[PDB]
Amino acid sequence: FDFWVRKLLIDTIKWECFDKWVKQKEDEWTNDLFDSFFFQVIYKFNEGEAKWNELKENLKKQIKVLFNHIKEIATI
Amino acid sequence: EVQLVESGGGLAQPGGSLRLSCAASGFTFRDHGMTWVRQVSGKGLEWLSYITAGSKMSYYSDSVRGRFTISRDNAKNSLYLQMNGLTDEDSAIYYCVKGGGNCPSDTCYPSGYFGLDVWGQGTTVTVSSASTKGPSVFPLAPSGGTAALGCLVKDYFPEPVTVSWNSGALTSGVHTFPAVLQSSGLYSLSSVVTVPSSSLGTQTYICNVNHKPSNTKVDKKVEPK
Amino acid sequence: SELTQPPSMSVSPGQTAMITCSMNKYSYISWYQQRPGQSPALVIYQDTRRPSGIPERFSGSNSENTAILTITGTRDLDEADYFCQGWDSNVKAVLFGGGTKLTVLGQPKAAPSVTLFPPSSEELQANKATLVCLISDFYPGAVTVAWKADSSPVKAGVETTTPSKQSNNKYAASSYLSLTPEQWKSHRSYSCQVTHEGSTVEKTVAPT
Ligand SMILES: [Zn+2]
Ligand SMILES: [Zn+2]
Ligand SMILES: [Zn+2]
Ligand SMILES: [Zn+2]
Ligand SMILES: [Zn+2]
Ligand SMILES: [Zn+2]
Repeated sequence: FDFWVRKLLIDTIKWECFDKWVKQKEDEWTNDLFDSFFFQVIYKFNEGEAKWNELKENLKKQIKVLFNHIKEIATI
Repeated sequence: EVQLVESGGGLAQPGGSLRLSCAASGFTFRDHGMTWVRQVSGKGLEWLSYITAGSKMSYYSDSVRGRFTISRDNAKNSLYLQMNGLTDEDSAIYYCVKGGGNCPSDTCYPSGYFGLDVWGQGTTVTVSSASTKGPSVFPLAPSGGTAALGCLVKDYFPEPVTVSWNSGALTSGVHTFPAVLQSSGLYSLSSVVTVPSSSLGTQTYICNVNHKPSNTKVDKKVEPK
Repeated sequence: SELTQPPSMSVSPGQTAMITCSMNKYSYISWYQQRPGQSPALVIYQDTRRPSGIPERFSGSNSENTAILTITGTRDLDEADYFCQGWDSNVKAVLFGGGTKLTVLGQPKAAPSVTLFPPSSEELQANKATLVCLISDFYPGAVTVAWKADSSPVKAGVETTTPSKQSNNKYAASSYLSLTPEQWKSHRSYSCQVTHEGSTVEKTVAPT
């Protein structure tokens, strides 16, 4: 299960044929947390650290919560 | 608790080679990444290399690329740096440092995200055409109050020497001074301890000197008068 | 790809210190403090977080390509070097800043403790003689040392360290006079004269 959040996080970044991806994971569904995935998500990723920073910025504002960023990703 | 202890420092020749080792203890050596950092005296920090937990990845600074090689053995809680081609710009204190965070599938690197969270006391490396020279240890003897007394550690190379008193059982009032570098190219330091006058006849005062580069270990007794 | 820090910065006690670290492209930034004679210690990581054990005065931030270490209520023990630290993804390499010597103003004058030792007899048996002048616990860290044979200045054979900062923010130094056992025996006394903040402490030894 730790494996699926990782792949959810990797792909949530690669985006930003997509409308299919949200539904699949939306269905598949049915702090220290994010720290644990930092290296795996961004491995060899160009500019990974700034990307991971945007991600944690949005996780900050929306005070399971990674899904709402995907609806906010799909705002544009 | 967590302990990083470096060894293998000492003297080398220009173009020559050295190998430092680090014994780790206090934490799961395999779970975490590892790294070497060096510091010339009175200057900044320079990062050298970093090795993933399963040894499958290695990062280097362009200053030590194809001259230094990092490695580790997880059986013995050990980290290694092989240095070849030593120049005088390589003389410094070398620190063994624990990478912060975790390391899944050899993906960790020394990121500002976790930083480097435990540093060792470090080991001194000196790269010179001069020869190891062991010190002469000389006693400095004292004249209702207290008395100063200590040891002169004279003419040695390279740094460092360490000084203790009564095998470490005496610590109160002890100053061990930074070494002078004389124009001959050798070092001297002194260590003095202030003690009660009424102890001179009945208490023994031994200063334990230790110059690891020349395998000198002197235990010299300071008598009064 | 360089982390740029100011070499030195001063602050009054209890005032707020702000060390800056500017960069070209974003990186996360850790901050290390090095106190005199000691290994670095990690003080801020992940731009804004402090490990357990780091007082809540230390805080960090990173925006618009500048990171800030902020110390509020700076004390005496905050006197240290501070280094920022990031990562360069495009050459895969750690970035360190040059370092910032943080100085805390208004520390009080401390006059030096001066101890003078004569040549040992061990060393005289080996046809050498060294006078050791040890100087500890003085602030600010600038002393002058002069040596006197009887009352004549000695210029050759003198090696003096530069002052060195101890744990308690004060300084230590040492001076050595090298001479032959003949010169030692042939004078009535020798003197170490330490000048600190205008005052001179003299210490004296004699072959007798
Ligand atoms: Zn799927
Ligand atoms: Zn986003
Ligand atoms: Zn651990
Ligand atoms: Zn050179
Ligand atoms: Zn003292
Ligand atoms: Zn004379």
